Amino acid sequence: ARGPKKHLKRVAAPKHWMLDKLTGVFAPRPSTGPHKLRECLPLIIFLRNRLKYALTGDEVKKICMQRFIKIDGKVRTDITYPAGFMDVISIDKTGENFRLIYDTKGRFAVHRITPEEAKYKLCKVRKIFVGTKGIPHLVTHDARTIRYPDPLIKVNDTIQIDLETGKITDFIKFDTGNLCMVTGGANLGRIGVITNRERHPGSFDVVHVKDANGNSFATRLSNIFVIGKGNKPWISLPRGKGIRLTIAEERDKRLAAKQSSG
Amino acid sequence: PVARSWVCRKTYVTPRRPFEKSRLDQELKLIGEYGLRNKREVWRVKFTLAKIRKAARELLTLDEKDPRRLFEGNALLRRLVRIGVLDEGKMKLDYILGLKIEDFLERRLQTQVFKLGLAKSIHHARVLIRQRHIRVRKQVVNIPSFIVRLDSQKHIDFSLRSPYGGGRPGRVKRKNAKKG
Amino acid sequence: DTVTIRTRKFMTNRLLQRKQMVIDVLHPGKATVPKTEIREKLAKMYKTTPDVIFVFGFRTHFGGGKTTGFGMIYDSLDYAKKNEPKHRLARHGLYEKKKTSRKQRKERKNRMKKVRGTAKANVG
RNA sequence: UCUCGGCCGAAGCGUUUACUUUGAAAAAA
RNA sequence: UGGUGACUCUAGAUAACCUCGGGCCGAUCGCACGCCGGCGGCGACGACCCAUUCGAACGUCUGCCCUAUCAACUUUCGAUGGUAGUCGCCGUGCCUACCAUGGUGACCACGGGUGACGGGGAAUCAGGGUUCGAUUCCGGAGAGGGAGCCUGAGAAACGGCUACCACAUCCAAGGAAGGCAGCAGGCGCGCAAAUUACCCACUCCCGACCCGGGGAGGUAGUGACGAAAAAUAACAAUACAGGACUCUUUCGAGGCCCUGUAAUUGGAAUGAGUCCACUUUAAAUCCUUUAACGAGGAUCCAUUGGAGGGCAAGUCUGGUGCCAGCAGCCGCGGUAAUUCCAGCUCCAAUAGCGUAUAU
RNA sequence: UACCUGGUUGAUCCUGCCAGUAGCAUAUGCUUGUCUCAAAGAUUAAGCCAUGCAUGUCUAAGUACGCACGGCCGGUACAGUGAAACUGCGAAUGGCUCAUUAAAUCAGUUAUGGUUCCUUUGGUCGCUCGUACUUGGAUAACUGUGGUAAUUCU
Repeated sequence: ARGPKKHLKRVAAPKHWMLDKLTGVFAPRPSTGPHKLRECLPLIIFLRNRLKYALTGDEVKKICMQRFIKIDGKVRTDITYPAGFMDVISIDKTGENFRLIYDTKGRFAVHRITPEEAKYKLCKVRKIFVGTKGIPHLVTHDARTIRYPDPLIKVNDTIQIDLETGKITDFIKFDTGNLCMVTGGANLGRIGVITNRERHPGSFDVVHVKDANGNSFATRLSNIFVIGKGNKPWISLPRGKGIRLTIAEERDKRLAAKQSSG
Repeated sequence: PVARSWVCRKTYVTPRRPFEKSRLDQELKLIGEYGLRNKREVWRVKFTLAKIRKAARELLTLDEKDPRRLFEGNALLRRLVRIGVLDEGKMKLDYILGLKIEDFLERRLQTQVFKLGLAKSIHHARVLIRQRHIRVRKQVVNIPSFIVRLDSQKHIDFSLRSPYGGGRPGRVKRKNAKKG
Repeated sequence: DTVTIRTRKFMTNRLLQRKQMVIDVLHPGKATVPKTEIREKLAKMYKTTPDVIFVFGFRTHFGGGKTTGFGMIYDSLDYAKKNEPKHRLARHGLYEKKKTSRKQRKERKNRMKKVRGTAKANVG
């Protein structure tokens, strides 16, 4: 191929989009943006497939071009705009806010948040560097550069960002015992307390996490996102609290619900 | 590139030996008792039972306290119980291999229509089903191979529009009465 | 009487100035209910006017029991003309498509490609 | 753990592979 | 200052340079308007530079078919390495100059062949395996065959250009224009494969764009590639034989006992079909739904193979007479042929079945 | 379902292959009522192509002096739609095909601390000590004259 590619085949689309096969040949090729192609939800998928506010891409385009959608406090009219982890979607016309938080199955669950929590987000800093007359700069997962960060912030820490101003209001250090959530791999969507971090120089450091119920798992360092200090998350969590249920437990819960169903 | 799907699966297998007296006699006996159109229906039910048995053997080769064995075996047993093929108490993977094609041919809509006092004969049952005289719960079922579930057994009425259940005279009766 | 309407799913959808729903119509012994009849029954049911009611995609289940489709109730006819597909408006008579086929348009465009300036306006 | 060790206060290869078991990472169809 | 496992990293300070082929530091556009000349809110567009996204390009480790009637290969015209440079977006024999003589090989190098694009995968399969993968997803490559370029962020682009080769089109003979391995369609090749249809309504993509375009795609047409479901009848009373808890001398009867040439007799049931109205959908169609008509030889008429064995089903009848033919194999046919040609009968699958070939 | 059967002999037991047997994929013959899904010029010729279409694009926000229309009425800087043209962007995506191609492509793995990166997103953008109440020249479109048998030539 010459130059970039602009299409995304439907089967080649990320599985967590929960797209079906017979609707079309193509999937919404996410626009370039703060989040990677495979770790993002396009605005069209969220507005049509998840919220059912629209039936086609035409109605999604109408909704977006009426300027009703604000991702991280700013209006976006791109139907394929990539909204990613921790992004805050605000629809003031319907007066509702969502935070893109991974389901325990690895999918962006529709998670409604209160308007007060909609004013801030959490960002994991990706890199820190001194530049241009000694000003410290910090780059997070949302690809936003913040100058003059707190000197106590390091890589893999997670800052709290005020969406209106874009400034850091607090931060959490990457330390053992802090709450964390997995943003990639097999354990994607799981929430637990960091227990230890085995370092492999020249390679990927492995972080061990322990579930609230006591199920221990492991992940790479790049797939860990610190969520709160201790066992107190700084954000609201989905209906599942990050606990992965084994298929036996899922079946048992579903059968118990059917026993008391109406 | 097309939005179409191509996953299509053949539902039967032809026997290895085409002309053996024992197999031919048994297949024709099954067709006779259950009023099936041809041999492919027997082969289809045999393929269904064979796939079920293969799954049961696979699961039985695993450890008793194996999460995959437990989950898949419970799913298979519940499925076989729900269609009434297995007894409610015979819920072990060993009782799967003890099943026969009779247990599956007994659950067809043809057999259930014939055995619920809805049809005079099993061929009458097939002719009734294929002519939209039979309904299950609320849906007018028309396919005689419909494998009715256990909770679906108690609701097999005679439709609400069929001459036998809905009271509207059919074409023949209407034409005959209109000249009398 | 013999034809009933019940809207299973229902959302207020303030974003497109409409309420959308799935219509289940019960017509136990009749043909598929015409869209106009479903529209007027919906208008009576939701205390509005029939001109802002847009129904589509009515599939009748096997055996003749019920038909299932989709319906929209716009807040006004202006919002209806603003947020509806052109063909759904053309069903109500509120839109008129072009009177030329794709072949004519494509051939005219490719003929225009061969001329320059205002002469492009003088092609067939 | 060896610079001894955060309610009595940490060894978790401080001589190697195969093998075996585990974990991570690994498109969809 | 900060960071990495690790820098000749980032940042800071010096002493200078700064390509007319500057390299940045806005002479741009819309909307709404408010204070004492000025001050301003919300945007759009643009511009270095750093991140980010989308990638691209290059390297690492491990893994591809058959061939020795291919055993030595590379090293003149870079072959392996080192030094310096050139070029390049950068690492690099990528290319030079100088130096060293290296590098690969039975653990199969090198050469040849491939009806070889690779993979995810497909068929078959007890456990192993064998074979296939042009083909809708990923990666690669190409646009008749080579080569060279322009623009741009990205192309060695071909629905861009330049040239040569092979074809080919128009010409007033001076010149000019080409590239369907895009969608249709045509010729040719062959055993072998569909419409010169409708639409951007869906899925997405592109653009200055809520508005335009898209043979990408969708929808129809041809379609026994293949796969799923599935009609071609069901019931009853009768002439008949058949069958049974009973006694009987063979009947009676068994009809919530059951078979059949029954082209008997009946009423029921119904969809194949033709027409309606919807429904479907950009218009259509097709299903689905509602009507009207529509079955007794229910003529609304099921076929393809076979009947010696293997292997299911006739050494019945007529004809032929080692002929014509059947026969995958064994064999049949030479004047009573179970085997050919036909009639009848049967049986295997059944809207499917036979044959050829590959596996 | 982890299977065999016929054929060398006067007869037997073997080795052994031939033939049978069941899928599968192409072709082909006969036949064909319903309905759903669905492949389809790959194999030989990456052979040759008539014709038509397949890539274009404007918002309130680059340039409006085409009366082509046209207003609240006028001696009105530009009312407003607005073809054309200049400008910007895209045309390097998609689609097709499998001829090349044998550690080459490709797959898993890892690296770029050895590079480039339109676009999106965030940051930076009076950090420079030396007509601005806005500079200049064109060129389209438009008018007008032409050449050529001939073209999206000019």
